[PDB]
This record gives sequence, structure tokens and C-alpha cells, in this order.
Amino acid sequence: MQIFVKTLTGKTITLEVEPSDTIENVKAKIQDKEGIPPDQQRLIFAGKQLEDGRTLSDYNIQKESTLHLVLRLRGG
Amino acid sequence: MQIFVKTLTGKTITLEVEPSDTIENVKAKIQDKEGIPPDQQRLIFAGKQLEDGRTLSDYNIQKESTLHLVLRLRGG
Amino acid sequence: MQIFVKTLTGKTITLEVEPSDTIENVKAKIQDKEGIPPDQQRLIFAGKQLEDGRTLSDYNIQKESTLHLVLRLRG
Amino acid sequence: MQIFVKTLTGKTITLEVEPSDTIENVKAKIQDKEGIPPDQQRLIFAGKQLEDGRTLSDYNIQKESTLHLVLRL
Amino acid sequence: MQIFVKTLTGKTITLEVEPSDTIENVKAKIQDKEGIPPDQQRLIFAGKQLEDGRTLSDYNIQKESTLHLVLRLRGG
Amino acid sequence: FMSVYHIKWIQWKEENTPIITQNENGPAPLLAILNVLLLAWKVKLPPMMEIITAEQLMEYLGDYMLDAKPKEISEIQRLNYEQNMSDAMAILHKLQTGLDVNVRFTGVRVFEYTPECIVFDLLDIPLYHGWLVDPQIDDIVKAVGNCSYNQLVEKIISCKQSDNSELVSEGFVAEQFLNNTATQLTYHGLCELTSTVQEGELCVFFRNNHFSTMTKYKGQLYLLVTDQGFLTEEKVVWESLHNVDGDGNFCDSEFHLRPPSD
Ligand SMILES: [Cl-]
Ligand SMILES: [Cl-]
Ligand code: NA
Repeated sequence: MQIFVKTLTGKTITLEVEPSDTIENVKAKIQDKEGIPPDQQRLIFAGKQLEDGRTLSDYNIQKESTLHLVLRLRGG
Repeated sequence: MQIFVKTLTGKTITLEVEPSDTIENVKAKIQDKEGIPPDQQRLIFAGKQLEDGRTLSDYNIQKESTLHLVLRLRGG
Repeated sequence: MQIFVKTLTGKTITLEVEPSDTIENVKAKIQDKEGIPPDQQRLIFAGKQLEDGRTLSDYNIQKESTLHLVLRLRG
Repeated sequence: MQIFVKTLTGKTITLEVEPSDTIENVKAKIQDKEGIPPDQQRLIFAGKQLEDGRTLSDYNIQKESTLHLVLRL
Repeated sequence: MQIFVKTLTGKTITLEVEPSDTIENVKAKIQDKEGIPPDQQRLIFAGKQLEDGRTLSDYNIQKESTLHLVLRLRGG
Repeated sequence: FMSVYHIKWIQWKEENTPIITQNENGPAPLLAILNVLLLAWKVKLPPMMEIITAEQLMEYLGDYMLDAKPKEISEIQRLNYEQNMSDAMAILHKLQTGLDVNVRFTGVRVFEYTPECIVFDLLDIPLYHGWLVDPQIDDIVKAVGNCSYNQLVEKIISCKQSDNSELVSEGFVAEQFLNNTATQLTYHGLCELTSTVQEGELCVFFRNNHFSTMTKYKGQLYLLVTDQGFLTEEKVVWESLHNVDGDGNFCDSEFHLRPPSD
């Protein structure tokens, strides 16, 4: 299955994931594609924040869904 | 690398800093370049107040970034 | 004291409440009187959300005041 | 006792106060001498802001201590 | 010791403290038993606004004496 | 961690302007100031932004405040400005947690001049409240006088423990004036407010420990709705301020009444 992730710059990155994958593993896939560290990412869908310990199937993530990505650059 | 520091009076300074430099080191480099004591200095980056004990990597301050300088009365 | 809870659909709920009642209690009081689960409930007074955890006295809710209701969207 | 109030320009004024005077009261004294309205004055001592409701003794304002005046248009 | 903290509404709080504690300590104790921010708190004994840096012994705090807690108008 | 906000786009003055919604309690003062700037088109965001983060909101406000570049000033104005900006930034981070104001009960714009009250001056954003004492009643106006909240609240404490009968009377009267008006708005305050705010003005209104954006359309005051609960309700943009009890009328982006959702 494929899911889309939109960044603040408007670029959409597509990844290949399974519904049983946790959000931390998906953040590691974002680190492999875009090079961002998982210690600086925040994923958003349906007006809620995706916890790192929750799986994609736990958040009712469907196929061909577009999740937003926001970052923590200036810490504090 | 190089970062800029902009006064409220238009004058813009350039410092040769390191991404592992502490804000106290940057304030000292502003002293070595203009003579303003570090106690009279307030350093701003993107609405945040640059704290003394942190470094430029914690705030994600990269090359050719610009910080704002606001002069302050003797803080005690 | 009694307070009113107007909503977007036009309804106007009335509840006999006390200043010490917590925000989850007025939400449960709505579940009794007009049957809406506090799961999917969210209150507003003076343009500010009344958070789950505080009280009406912590928001200075006076008698015969008018609260506002909406569906809690975030899960 | 006498305290001194120095604006950021460098002009220092002389006032006769008592340590039991509130800063709102001291502000009224500055209005008497310089004409500046109290709600347009900002009194600073050792780089820290001074609330209108406190008294000088509450801030450890000793004799011959001098305070920074800051303005507001 | 055992001291009373009295709000304007009449709500009185009990607190097990020691004359060796600081006012900042007591404000943290009230934050734990009430959720009130330590910044918003203003304690009053004998007309004085008790300062965070000093200790209860410096204010002649005695047993079952009461401290009036008042709160600054915070908008959030 | 970080706070994220949702952007609600509305039609203000025929043009598509964005306002930032609020979820949890706290971000109110920053959201009131920026919503003033967004509606007056002084600050603007890319056209399809749906959510925005806390760092971005502070970056926008910080850049707009520090890059004003006013050069026509003397040494008095310049050095007072650099100091008024220095103390403004020591507090600027508090605009996200919660801003403290000291209120005096004699005028709709009368506040204690604190470093928090500076941000609303450096941006020329008027700041209003409505916690005014009724001047026609004498026993309250004598007890509250020209005191501020942090002064009156200390006054009733010193009055309670006095031995004079007239002093405890004034202290109890002032306490009752605070207890009866805990909503931080009085009938006379709403009357003088409507008179003082100019038509079409964009300001920030403090009330009930909240900062909300305010305007005046055809002699009537309105507060912009900032709650995230109304983010998807496109026809609730302004709430009319016409009573002390919060029985406001919800209006749309053009100040027309909203039909019930059926
Ligand atoms: Cl319009
Ligand atoms: Cl103002
Ligand atoms: Na208008």
C-alpha cells in the first residue's frame, strides 16, 4: 500500500508502508527519503496528532490518505 | 560559517560562528566586533529569545541566517 | 443556579448547576437532559473553550449565563 | 530622602520622596516636574520593571538610588 | 508547620511547610494542590507582597497564621 | 511538545483573509494580536495553508515587529524604542502561555503600563476592556476609587483586618463589586466601550481572562470567533457583544445573522 505525506513546502512524498507499522517506523522511512531526523517531526491527520507508539491501523489510516508533516526547528 | 546580526537601527553585522557555538560565545563575538557588553545584549531569532546556555544547533541556526539584536539596560 | 446552553441547531438547554461543578459534570448533565455523550461534546463561553478539568467557578460562570455547545471534533 | 530619575538620554532629575511612597505616587511627582503623564512613564531599577502598586521599600530602594525613566508616546 | 492559605472567595487551603522553605517553595506547593501557576500567585501577609527569594522565617511566619493568596489577571 | 493551530479562511472585505483558530487554553493573546494583523492585511500567509505551528506564529510576529524600520526619530524616540522593544521581547514568549494585564476600573483603555502592554503599542493595536465601575452609584465609586485590580485586591485584604467601620464597609463593597462582576464586564463598561471604539476599528478586547479580536460595524461591537470547534462552520465568524451574560448573536463574515443548522 502507498500513502502520501505533504510537507510545508508543498512537496508530497509517497512511501510504501503496511497498516500494522507504527508511527516511529514511518518516521524512520521519512528519514530515509527526506533526511529529516525523527526527533524533529510531527505528523497530522484529521485534526489530530499521531502518537509515535500508535500503529497506522490504530488511527484508522485508509489507503491513499494525505497526512501533513510539521517540524520542530527552533527548539523552545 | 557566517550569520548576520541586525540592529533596530539598520546596521547589520556579520560574524564567523560555528554551529556548536554557544549564545554566550556569539554575544562575546558581538563584543569583539562592536564593544557592546554581553549583559546589554538580547539576541532574537524568529520570535524566540536566544538563551545564554544553549547553542546554535539547538535553535537550528544555519549558514547566512540572520538574528536580531536588541539593546538592554544593565540586567540585574 | 441555572444556566443556559444555546447551540448551533437552535436548541437552548437549561441546567440547574452549582459553581463547584466540574466541566465534565455539566457535560454529563447535558448527557442526562438532552442526551449527548461528553465524548463528542465541547463547550464555549465568551469565545473561550471550557477545558475538561476545571470548574465553572474557575471560569467565573455567573448565574443565568449563556454557554455555547459544539461537537468535539478531535479524537 | 532624595532619589534621582535618569531618562535614557542622560537627563537626571531630583525628587524628594519617602520610602513608604508608592511608585504611582512617585510617577505623580515626575508629572509635577516634567509634565509627563503617569500612564506614559516606565520606571526601571537595576534593569527590572517596577509595578505601580508597590512601594519603594518593597523594592529595596535605598537613599541616593537612581531609577531609569522610559517613555511611551 | 501548618499554615492556612486564604483566597478572596473564602477558600482556605492547608499546607505542611517549614519556616526553612522559600516563598517559591510554597508557590510550588499551591501549584500542586490547586493547579494555580507559580507566576500568577501573589501572597500577602501584613500588607507585604511576599517575594520568591525570601523564606518564611524572614517574614515571622508562625503556626496557623494565614497567608492571603491573590491572583494576577491572566488572559489565556 | 509543540502546539499546532488550524487556519480558518473567511471572506473579510470581499478578499479571502485567514484567521487562526484556538483549541486548548493559553494561546489567546498571541491569537488575538495576529488575527488583528491578518484581518487588516498587515501580515498574510500563503493561500492554502490549513495548519500552522507555534514556531511559525512566533516567527511571523517577531519578523513583523522587528523589521518596522522607522527612521524619522530623534535620540529620545530611538533609545526609548530600543528599550521598549527589549522589555517587550522578554515577555513576548508569554503571549503563548498567557498574558497578564492589570486593569483599572475608570476607563475602557486604562491599564497599568506594564511590559506586556507594550506589544499592543508597538503594533498600534488598541487594547480594550469593559470592567468599568458605574459612575452614577456613589458607594462603589468611593470604595474602588482609582485603584487597579492588583491594588484593590490588596485593599480589601487590608480593609478586612482593620478596626474602622467605614473601612471594612468600603472593603466589603469593593469585594462585592468584584464578586458580582467576575465576568470582567459591566453594563456601563459596554456603554462606554461602544462609544470609544471607532467604526471599522480592529483592536483586542480583554474579558473573562480571554483576549479576543474586536471590531465595530454600524455602531455594534463584535468579537471574532476563535474556537477550533467552529473551524468547519463557515457561517459563524463574528459574535455580537450586546450583553454581559454571553447571549451573543452569531454572524457570518459579512455580519449577517446565521440561520440555525436544523
Ligand atoms: Cl466584509
Ligand atoms: Cl491601549
Ligand atoms: Na469592520
